[PDB]
Amino acid sequence: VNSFSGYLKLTDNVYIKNADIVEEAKKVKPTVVVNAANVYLKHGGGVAGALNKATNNAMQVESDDYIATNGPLKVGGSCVLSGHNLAKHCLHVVGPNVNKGEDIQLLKSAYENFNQHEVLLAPLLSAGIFGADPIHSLRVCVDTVRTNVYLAVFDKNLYDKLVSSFL
Ligand SMILES: O=C1CCCN1Nc1ncncc1-c1ncccc1F
Ligand SMILES: [Br-]
Repeated sequence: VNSFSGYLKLTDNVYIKNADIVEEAKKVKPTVVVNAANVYLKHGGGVAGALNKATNNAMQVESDDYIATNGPLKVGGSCVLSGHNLAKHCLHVVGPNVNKGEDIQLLKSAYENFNQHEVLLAPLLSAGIFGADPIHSLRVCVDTVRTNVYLAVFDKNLYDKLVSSFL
């Protein structure tokens, strides 16, 4: 038993809610919140901008030190950093950004990072301003992640479309 509330059960291990991941994190304080990162950990907009804003830019400061030490992530890769006031840890995961022309096949690799954590609060990778088909992203999630994932989808119309079209 865990403390996530109001989620719809899609599969054995995947749950979904129409909610802002920031507000879900502030409520649950999960062990892991997933950020929809880019390879430079530049958290300007989308989910990343929203999470970073809710940390008062502490996420960005920490990320800048990470990049200065380690260099950029790979598309499809991840790193674990602090969750600041939102969660114990933040798993920064880089899905492919179709609006940058990146290879959507890397989306499966991106979701594989979730399997290193028993439970996660996550956004829909590569959707939104990353330009991929959100129905496809949800399909890849369900077919790749084996650990327990609570998906927060902020856009109400999208949430409704995702539930109604789920196979
Ligand atoms: O709705 C969707 C589908 C894909 C990404 N996305 N956005 C979010 N998803 C979960 N929580 C928060 C946001 C969010 N909220 C405010 C500003 C920006 C944001 F990205
Ligand atoms: Br977005």
